[PDB]
Amino acid sequence: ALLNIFDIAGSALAAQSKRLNVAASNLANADSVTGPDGQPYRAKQVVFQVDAAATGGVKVASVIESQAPEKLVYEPGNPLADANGYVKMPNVDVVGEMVNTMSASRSYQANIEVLNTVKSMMLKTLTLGQ
Amino acid sequence: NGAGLLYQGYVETSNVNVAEELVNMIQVQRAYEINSKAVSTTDQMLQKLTQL
Amino acid sequence: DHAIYTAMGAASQTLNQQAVTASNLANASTPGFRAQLNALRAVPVDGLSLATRTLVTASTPGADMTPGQLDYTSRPLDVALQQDGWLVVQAADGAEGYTRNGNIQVGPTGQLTIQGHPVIGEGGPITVPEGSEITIAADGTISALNPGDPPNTVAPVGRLKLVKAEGNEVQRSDDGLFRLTAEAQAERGAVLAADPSIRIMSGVLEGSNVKPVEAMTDMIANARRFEMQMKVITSVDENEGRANQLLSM
Amino acid sequence: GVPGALSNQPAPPNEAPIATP
Amino acid sequence: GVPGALSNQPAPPNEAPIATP
Amino acid sequence: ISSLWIAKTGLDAQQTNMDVIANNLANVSTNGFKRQRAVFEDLLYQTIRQPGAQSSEQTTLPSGLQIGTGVRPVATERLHSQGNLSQTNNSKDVAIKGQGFFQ
Amino acid sequence: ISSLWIAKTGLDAQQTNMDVIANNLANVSTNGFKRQRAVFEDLLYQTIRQP
Repeated sequence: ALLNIFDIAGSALAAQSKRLNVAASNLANADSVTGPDGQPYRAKQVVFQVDAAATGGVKVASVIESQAPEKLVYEPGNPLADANGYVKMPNVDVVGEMVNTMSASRSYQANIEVLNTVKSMMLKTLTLGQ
Repeated sequence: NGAGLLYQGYVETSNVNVAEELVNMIQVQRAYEINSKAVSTTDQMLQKLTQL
Repeated sequence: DHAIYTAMGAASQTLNQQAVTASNLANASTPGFRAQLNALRAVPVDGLSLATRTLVTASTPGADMTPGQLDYTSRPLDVALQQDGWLVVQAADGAEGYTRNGNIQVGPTGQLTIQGHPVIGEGGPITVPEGSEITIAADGTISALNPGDPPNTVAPVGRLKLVKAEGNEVQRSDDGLFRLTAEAQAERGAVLAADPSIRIMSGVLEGSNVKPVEAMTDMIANARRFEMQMKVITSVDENEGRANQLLSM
Repeated sequence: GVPGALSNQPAPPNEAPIATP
Repeated sequence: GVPGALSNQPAPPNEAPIATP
Repeated sequence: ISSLWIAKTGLDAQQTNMDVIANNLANVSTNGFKRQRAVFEDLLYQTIRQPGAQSSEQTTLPSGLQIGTGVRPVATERLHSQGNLSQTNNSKDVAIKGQGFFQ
Repeated sequence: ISSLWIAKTGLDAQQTNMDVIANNLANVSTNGFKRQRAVFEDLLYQTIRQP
């Protein structure tokens, strides 16, 4: 339709923003513990999928918790300590989150450049309708 | 059948030598810094491409 | 108008070369690793008029067989080769490959093996007694001593097979195990023959031959080249866009 | 023929090989 | 349903409980 | 870009190696402790262009290329060597020679 | 990446020398003990061919 380009770019921007927000939240909760109701904090990731309308935009179905084992730290003085006196610290890969943020920023800038070019082309298109 | 002997009153200490650990630490730090520079230069390349 | 294609091809090949350099730098501590050399290659387009467009495609020669440095671990079954020695081990597909990763291990059933793959010697893979302590000679002899047994019963139980490849005729396979090139294997047989002029050293292990100065210089050069190509791209694009208005009235 | 002129025979295809045999 | 679509009713208000009630 | 996801693996391998070194240094006084040593492996290589003709009455270098994939920590071995003996004079301490473990 | 491992090997050799010296000094009164001395030797030399 020559106008689904805007939809594709907007979906890409929204997905990149979601992924960046997830990475930022993980970085903020890198060294947290004992969230609500006492359950240990676990990191989360996002999964990108394409919308087969062929070629289509990107979407994020749901946020998936990481299955990597939590860090078990010996500290009996914490009420969260089990019979072995261990507390469950969250699994956060700082380098992984930095790389994810870098990738999200680069994809966002590429998509905004594509939007700029297509907007210029579409503005120039209407000059022939007179 | 290949079993060892027992000495009473003696305890076997850890078989850790610290010189190798320190050298490995130095090498690990240097490799980490060089990989960080690789990440930085690739990010710079991507930024310059996106600023087209 | 097509200079944009040459510039973008140069940029893409610069990115490929950067990826190769990053791969070499990442595994700078794996034992017995060989660096991946790379150099840009020119391909000229031509015919019937003014041959000016010459494209660039990155390429990687075999490797640099400069021996890695040796560190002393005092482990009885660590082997370090000569200038251009190799240990031959059968691969996953059943064919034989060459390596320099001297970190030998012994399984629960007396099976000697480098990481993943068993080691071959006289005949098939060599096997040692069930729990015998192993000592490696300077020429490839595997002496075994059964625990508890008095020391005067050390017995040779096999021999490593060592080959000699100079380096210009070996190419890295898809799993990191080197193999002879087509002409080299044609002129020297499918399977190499053991030679005595190769000596090993027990207790020391070989690292990797990656040159940090070379890596940094390549990174700087690639960065500058990619930025220059990007500037050429944007200049050509702006020129074409400005010139596109001639068709108007 | 000189560049930019007219001709009666099509130009030969462009190959640009990586390495000659 | 899908974010960014059109709905006839507002979403419930957001809250971030520090501790569970 | 593959460079980022390769350097990420490099950083992860370096971090795990540093963790192993720190663990070895932490229990420098633990009785009967065997030191750790981490060994890595390079991932499988990805080929793009096969090499062409060679030694065709010319001295050209090969033309093929193949990009790497990164490094992964493949194994961690404990050096089951013999340690020193510390005298404690306690009547209920046992030091074992050779190889063996108490069940 | 070049002199680090060489110096590590040198430190290891000196540590072994110190260990054998300490063992010799420890049993200065043990009856029938024999003094021990270690012998060193350099590792493999790499070669760089000239054009």
